[PDB]
Amino acid sequence: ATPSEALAHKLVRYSVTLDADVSATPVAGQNYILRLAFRQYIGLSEEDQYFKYGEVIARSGMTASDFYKKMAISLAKNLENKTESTPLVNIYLISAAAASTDVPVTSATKESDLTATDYNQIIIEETEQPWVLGMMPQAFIPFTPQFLTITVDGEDRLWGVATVVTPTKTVPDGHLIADLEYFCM
Amino acid sequence: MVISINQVRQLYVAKALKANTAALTTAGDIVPKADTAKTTLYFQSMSPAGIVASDKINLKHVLYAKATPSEALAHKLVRYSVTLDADVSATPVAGQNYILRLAFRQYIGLSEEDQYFKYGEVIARSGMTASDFYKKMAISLAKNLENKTESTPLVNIYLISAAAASTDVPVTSATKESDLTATDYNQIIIEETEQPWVLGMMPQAFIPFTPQFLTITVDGEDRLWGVATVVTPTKTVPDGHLIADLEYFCMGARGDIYRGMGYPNIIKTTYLVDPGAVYDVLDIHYFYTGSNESVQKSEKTITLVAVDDGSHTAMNALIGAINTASGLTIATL
Amino acid sequence: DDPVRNKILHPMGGVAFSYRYDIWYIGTMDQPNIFKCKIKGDNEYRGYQWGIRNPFTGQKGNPYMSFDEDSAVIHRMATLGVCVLDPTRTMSLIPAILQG
Amino acid sequence: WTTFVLDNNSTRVVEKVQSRLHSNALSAGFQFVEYKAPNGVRVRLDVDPFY
Amino acid sequence: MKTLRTLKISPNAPDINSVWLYKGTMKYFNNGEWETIG
Amino acid sequence: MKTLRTLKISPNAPDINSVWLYKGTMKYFNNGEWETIG
Repeated sequence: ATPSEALAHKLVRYSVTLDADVSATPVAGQNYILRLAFRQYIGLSEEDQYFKYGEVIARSGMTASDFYKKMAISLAKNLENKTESTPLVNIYLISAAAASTDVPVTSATKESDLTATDYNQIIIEETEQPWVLGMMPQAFIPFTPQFLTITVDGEDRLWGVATVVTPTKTVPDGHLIADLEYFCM
Repeated sequence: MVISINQVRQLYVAKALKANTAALTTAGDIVPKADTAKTTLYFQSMSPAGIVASDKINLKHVLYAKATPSEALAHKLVRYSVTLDADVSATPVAGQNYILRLAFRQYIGLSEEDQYFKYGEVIARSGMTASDFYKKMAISLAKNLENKTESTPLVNIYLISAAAASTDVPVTSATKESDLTATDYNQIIIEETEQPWVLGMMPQAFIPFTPQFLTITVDGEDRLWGVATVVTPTKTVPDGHLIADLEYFCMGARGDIYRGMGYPNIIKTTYLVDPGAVYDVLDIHYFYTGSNESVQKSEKTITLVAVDDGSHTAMNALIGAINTASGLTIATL
Repeated sequence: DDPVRNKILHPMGGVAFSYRYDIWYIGTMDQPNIFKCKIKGDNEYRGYQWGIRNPFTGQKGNPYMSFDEDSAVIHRMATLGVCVLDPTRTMSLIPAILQG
Repeated sequence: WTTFVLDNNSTRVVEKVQSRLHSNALSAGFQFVEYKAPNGVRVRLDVDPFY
Repeated sequence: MKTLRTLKISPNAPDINSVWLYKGTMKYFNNGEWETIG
Repeated sequence: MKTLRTLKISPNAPDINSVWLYKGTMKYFNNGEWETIG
């Protein structure tokens, strides 16, 4: 009785921006660190937690789009390097001219590849994990992008806002019905 | 409730002023009976088990006879208005945490030494309006209060918009900031609440409070951020629950005093007061003196309760029937 | 800080008698400036006015009856006093809401 | 508390340790685990691994 | 006559006995209010 | 929340925990750069 879109898991997206109450432009001498709190890394509990980081120290005359450009390549160099045993999370950049097409950032992508200077947000989308037909079930690693405190005036405030948006990408029905017909035999 | 007595108190419920005896057929009827020479006065009233006559009032020995308008026995629920005063700041200061402490007294026990404190806190922002502060302070009060799964909260928090100025928006723990859509909220109303009541066992009581503010620092000095002013009360607690507790106590000066002690083996006392109707009261205080050595007085009182229609027609008919038969002049209310 | 007796609250929290600063002894005095006064003879009295029986004592039956009501009344009396010799030797600061 | 200055002879937020790298080798760190309010109020911590 | 031995960078008013430095201002406590220089 | 305690008169910029005074321009370290008060 299921219309086959209900059995398709929705990949969660977080749009992280600079906090407009703190500053819409990057403070110069501070460390902007984004902490990704993964919750089911290798085991199947919420007590098996893994933490990846992206650190961008700013400099003078660094606009918001150059900061979103450099944070995404700082995230992608940590999250999708050669020393990653599983696909962990997907980094994306949306420029304000398109506002619906997300520019993919990977570890091979460097700063000369990204040139549009109207980047509005960094989208961090969760990945698909490996799947064997009967040995690896379709499980996902959930996460929450977290922020550290920057010293804006003299006080320490979180530099970002992690907004959950509508999930655009859905992993289809195929890997579960194939895994169900393995079990129901 | 336990009340004091001047050696006795008798209570008779007036439901219909019959003109004479043998017209008393239903329970609650009463006739004021007296002789032609106006020496003795009594009331023949139809109890739920038959006609019963009161103790005879010697009309040379009446200390006072006065009646109560039933508006003077209703308790007013106190309202407090919480506002940001213009002397400190009429707008919320951007860095200050605004804490409003409600200081209750006569909480669960019976003394002012039993104090209870509930809180409401708002830290203001740069672009916070004074109207948006009253929306957040009322909700922050409605989370610390109105959290009782058991019963009604100790106070009710309301919001008045300046465009309305007489209709109060109710703020509950369910209420979020999306539900309050006005942009001109100017005060917070912290009203009293009627406590639970059960007949004869839990008397009618109230929990007085005081909205108290903590110091914020604006011009370098720690100033109290608000002013709590007592608005005139707009809500009343009617005369039903006090008269039903009054009949309960004063029907043990005539009937059974074991009102449910050995529980299957009891005498049931049928009461005529319903607790959901207002009642005018009429007290007649008399005494008894004996002859030649027993000159001591045995002071007594007889209480008559009559239902109120607002225009006091049942008590004024009962007073006017007494003044004809007894010759006293009780003031009609 | 007794909240039953004082009954007037401060805006800064608490009860307003708690903000009252009393220096009860300015300097050393040879004798007590403030003391209670008592009479050397026993001057607290007790009395019983009653009918047939006395529940205050437990005496069933009365040789000398006060009345015929069959009740019991207790009567007590006392005399007392306080002397403050010098009131210029106690300094007080009271909040202005307590004057009236 | 602009009234009082907080030195290192009392709080010891930087503390001298023994290392091979230097003679005057220093540590750094502190934490506040208690507050003492006026009129006898003291609040201490109990860090439960259940919360 | 009045020594202000500290200066504090904060969006909130620090204290009577310190100097309040906010973005391009240097306020201090004088005559019961905050007086900005410049 | 950042307590600056010393003011320094120098023709070039001192440490970021001190106030920079030169010839009539008070500069302090806010938002990662030296902010002139005036």
